[PDB]
Amino acid sequence: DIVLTQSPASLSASVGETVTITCRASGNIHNYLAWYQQKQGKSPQLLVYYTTTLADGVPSRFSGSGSGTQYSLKINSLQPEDFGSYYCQHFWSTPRTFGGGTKLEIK
Amino acid sequence: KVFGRCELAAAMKRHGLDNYRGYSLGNWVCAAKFESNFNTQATNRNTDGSTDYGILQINSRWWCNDGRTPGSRNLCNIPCSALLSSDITASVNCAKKIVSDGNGMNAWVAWRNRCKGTDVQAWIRGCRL
Amino acid sequence: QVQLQESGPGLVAPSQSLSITCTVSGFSLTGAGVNWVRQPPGKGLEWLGMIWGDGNTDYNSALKSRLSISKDNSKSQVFLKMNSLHTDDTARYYCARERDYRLDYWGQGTTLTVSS
Repeated sequence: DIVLTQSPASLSASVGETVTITCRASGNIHNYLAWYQQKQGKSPQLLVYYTTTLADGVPSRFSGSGSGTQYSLKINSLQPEDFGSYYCQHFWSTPRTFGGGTKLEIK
Repeated sequence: KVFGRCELAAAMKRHGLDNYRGYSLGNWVCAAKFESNFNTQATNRNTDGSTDYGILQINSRWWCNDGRTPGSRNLCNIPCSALLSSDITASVNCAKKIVSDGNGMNAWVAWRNRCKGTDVQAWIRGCRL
Repeated sequence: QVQLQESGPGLVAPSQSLSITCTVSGFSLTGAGVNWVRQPPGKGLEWLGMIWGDGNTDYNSALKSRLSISKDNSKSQVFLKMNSLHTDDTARYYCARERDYRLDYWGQGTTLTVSS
């Protein structure tokens, strides 16, 4: 199956900082990669799909990029409500898999 | 001209349909399969003066003028015979005009009934882009 | 309004077969796929399988032989059934709508605990 290696496991940052989370696919997923935000005690929430497309309602401070096998989620001027966990998921054929998650926390 | 699935995909991607209005590429290839079975010459008369033309079957009463359909709107400001070519350009441009949003592929009942909800990506897997 | 709500047993012994329900609303089960995902206590997301709008199903390679997903388009319900339960199956179970290769709407999840 295509496995996704996400890093880093945790990140401590301050409000106003820019961070970057990466997910590397074990095989070409041809841009079929989504990113989700999960806040403490809530269910996952779609942020970005097809590598760079923002979900409706999602702020422009989020942007994704990559091709072939390395994908990144960049958050610019991170705000108080951006803290939580972040996961990537590929949609190239089946079975689908998730990245192991990144915990973004307050510095 | 009858296209191959991969060749039709590559042409569609080259023209900006991949993820246009959020619709992944396989949708467009699946729509073409069901609407004209990948045939640029396809045509189909309706129980009203209108006829659907080409690879994506564009209607004559609303999108292209065939100078024979009663009440033609010609919203793609193009002659229906232009849509019957081997170069998909004119057909891709009018479809881009038709799909004004994330629900716009409903403009094709075949896509809505035969593609939507299924693994449309199966149509482009194994294709060189 | 797209809504997905899970319902389940809460606690089960390995000696039982687990069934969880996902009741959706606001959209048709014929035009969208529904995925099943779980998240062990303090762990990450794990994909279990899915059922397409056409009724075809796909499963997690390791869990395939213990899972069975089906649905009733008239009742607007999708089901996940699972046997050979282990303590490792303890987790929060989610069903999510797939719209063109992205899980855009998620259920709130049901928590399951596998006893002894």
